[PDB]
Amino acid sequence: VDGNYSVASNVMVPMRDGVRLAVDLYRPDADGPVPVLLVRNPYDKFDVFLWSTQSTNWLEFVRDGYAVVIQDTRGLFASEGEFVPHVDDEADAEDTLSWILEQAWCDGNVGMFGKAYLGVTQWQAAVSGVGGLKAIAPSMASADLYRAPWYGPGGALSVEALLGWSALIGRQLITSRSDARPEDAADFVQLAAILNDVAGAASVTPLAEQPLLGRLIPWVIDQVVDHPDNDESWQSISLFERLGGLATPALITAGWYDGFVGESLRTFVAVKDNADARLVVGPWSHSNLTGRNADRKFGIAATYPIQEATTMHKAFFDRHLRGETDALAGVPKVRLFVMGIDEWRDETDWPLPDTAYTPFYLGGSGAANTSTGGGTLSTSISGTESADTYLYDPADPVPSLGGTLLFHNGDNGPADQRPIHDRDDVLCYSTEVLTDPVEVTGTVSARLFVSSSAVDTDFTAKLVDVFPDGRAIALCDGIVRMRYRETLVNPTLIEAGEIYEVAIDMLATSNVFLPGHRIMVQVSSSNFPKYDRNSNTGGVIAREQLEEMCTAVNRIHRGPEHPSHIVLPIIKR
Repeated sequence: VDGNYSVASNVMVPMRDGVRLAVDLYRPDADGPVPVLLVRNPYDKFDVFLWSTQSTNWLEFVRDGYAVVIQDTRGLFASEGEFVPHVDDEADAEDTLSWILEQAWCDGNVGMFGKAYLGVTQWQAAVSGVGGLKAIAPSMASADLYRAPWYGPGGALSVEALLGWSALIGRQLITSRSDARPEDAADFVQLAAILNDVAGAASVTPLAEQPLLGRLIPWVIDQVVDHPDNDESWQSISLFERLGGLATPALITAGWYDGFVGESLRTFVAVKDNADARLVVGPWSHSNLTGRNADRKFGIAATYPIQEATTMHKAFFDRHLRGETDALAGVPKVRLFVMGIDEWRDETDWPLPDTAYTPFYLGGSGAANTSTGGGTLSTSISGTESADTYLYDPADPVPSLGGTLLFHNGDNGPADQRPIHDRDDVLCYSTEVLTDPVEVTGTVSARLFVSSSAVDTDFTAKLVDVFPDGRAIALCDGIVRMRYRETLVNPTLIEAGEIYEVAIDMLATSNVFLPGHRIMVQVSSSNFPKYDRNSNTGGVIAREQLEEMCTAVNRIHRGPEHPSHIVLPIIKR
């Protein structure tokens, strides 16, 4: 009977080391083997409602004749073994694919889908070399775990991401326990207190002392906090350098305010030349896919389009797992939600073909401190040599507000920035009010001439759309930790007072700045707890006490010989 299926629970799958991983089998009521879709899930294979609304109506796949396998990853819930994030998923996925391909009901075609960690596990599957894996669909995910979500291209720790995710893993473990432990009730309450105040949890110094999280999941310290350089421990789990050698079609989703967005987009660039890659980017954050935010509404068309996504995934799997050569007819290569005009729009490529990477130079009379300063942005080089100066005090960092926050207030990506506009350490530069629209769609970076009183510090850059009513809406932002200014791998300190030209990777966006709006950039030296705060000492930041940290006098240089600017991907149509 087409449309009908059965579900077998806790089928145990043996890995190479003898440890057995538990799976659930959703198999169509049909004769002969079928194509198979695999989901590798650390959040309980039984709990399908937890994530499915953020992905696909995948029971449609089963009703249409796909088998679907959902697996507890190693050491979690019904699976045997010990859980350590990332380190076992390459080998475990390879063995799981091998097992599936051996099964009577598998016709030799396997795909995958899923979001975030369930997207990462697909890149880890794809590097295995198993020919039966015909396509993946990693949503809002990453193939380089240092660059997202634990650190980033600027070499700062994503501390709210780390502590928030670790606290949810901890609550998961406690809830899933066989026999409740005497300390379970108190631990569970303490993990909730972290999640109710992530910035406060991130404020304890030394950062590396995590009595609760370090006990429940030692990897928090042993791997992430203790390895601030993009060293061999990170490279061991990175998939990115191997993506270029793959020929695996990938249906890649991203969100402009999602923590993974930079790495999601880079996976598309890395695989598009060697197989059929597809890109969908909506205006979502990791936990807010509704299109509605406190001070910014994108319209109901911006809500994560689960039905259209289900249709697109099925067409994708029909093409690559069923060999239906016309199944993707009419489907665009790239589909972006273009903010400002707040409309979905199809494109032929990412980056967009006719992107004009355009410098907008920092300028202005007087000091650019606060939003009532004199800071300007212009496509012409500034005529007079100037500099803006501020005190960065680690005890008083610029609070994170929107952006790509994950767990600390991670449901308000396009946040109004006015609550921090009067801070003296927030330098503001903006264009005149626009009379014609300016579209900025692509990757975004800044190039700043900076100096510091300290031997290490951070610099941040944030792109903002200023609305006529005064809302200053965050778009994309980035950070550079100065010791990593040239390499994330082999950091060196800087000389106090010397001027450096540094790049700040500000991820990506798609926004039409409409007439009556302004383009604005904020520059500072902190963005906390989105990123941990630089101690301004050159020390091992995560091991320092707040008392041991220093303030830094930091300076942006701007003018003819120091043409600090933001590089905007200008689209003109």
